[PDB]
Amino acid sequence: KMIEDVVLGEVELIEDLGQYFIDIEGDYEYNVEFATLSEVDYKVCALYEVATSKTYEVPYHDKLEKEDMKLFYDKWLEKDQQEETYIESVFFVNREDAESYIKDVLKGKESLTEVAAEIGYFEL
Repeated sequence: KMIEDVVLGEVELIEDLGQYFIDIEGDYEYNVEFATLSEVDYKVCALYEVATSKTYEVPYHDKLEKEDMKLFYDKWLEKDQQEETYIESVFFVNREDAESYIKDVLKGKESLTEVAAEIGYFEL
């Protein structure tokens, strides 16, 4: 298996490299599963973190339409900032492996619109 045990160091800096959306559920209130890619600088080396989270009961209270997705994004972020949504992390020595993990294992997309389209809220 490809996963090993590591004991991490003292974090100097964390840089968010992007958010990737994995799933959208619901028809009135929405759940949004997502992953965050970060570069974590320790005293002596850096690792890439892929952190999976899930936000529940985003009170968007409207049918999803492609032209409205910034509205949906804002509502999601507003809900996500209110409560603890972190689930788990996998760390990577190199960034290409972390992005491959997001893309082909988690099936994360770079936007909510892409996920909503593949689920079937609308076509793209």
